[PDB]
Amino acid sequence: MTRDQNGTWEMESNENFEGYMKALDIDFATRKIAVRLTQTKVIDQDGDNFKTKTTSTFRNYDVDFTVGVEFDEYTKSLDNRHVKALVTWEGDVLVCVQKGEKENRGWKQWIEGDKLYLELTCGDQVCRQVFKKKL
Ligand SMILES: CCCCC/C=C\C/C=C\CCCCCCCC(=O)OC(CO)CO
Repeated sequence: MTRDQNGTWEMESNENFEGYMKALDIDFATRKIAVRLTQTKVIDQDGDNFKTKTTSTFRNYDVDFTVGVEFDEYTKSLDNRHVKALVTWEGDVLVCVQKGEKENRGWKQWIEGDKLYLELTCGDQVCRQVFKKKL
């Protein structure tokens, strides 16, 4: 019973964000700034309805979805691609498949203890992020 991801979450680790960005074809100059940043994630969740904001000093990215309902996602100001996205529950893990021109693109997000874990995948690259809840 850990599906409730509501809150504001502050990044404490970001493993292989470089490789994930390179797999998305983010240019070197953009990666050079992006890899340095602490990200914050704000999740406003009402059951299966999610409104999410991921923020930093350099880029912000909002994505809203209902679990089980495919949607068009445009990764504006990130890699600027259009995908068909579907978020599902696997147990209490939120699983997103982003179908489009990059193979094996998606993410998984879940709560463990007082941490929010986010694993971002593109191709053969996995980025593992951990966030600590803000009080
Ligand atoms: C927004 C801050 C970025 C800081 C770096 C800036 C520029 C580097 C460009 C591209 C990298 C791709 C990043 C992908 C991040 C997706 C975040 C996402 O979709 O999370 C899901 C799960 O939480 C949303 O519900």
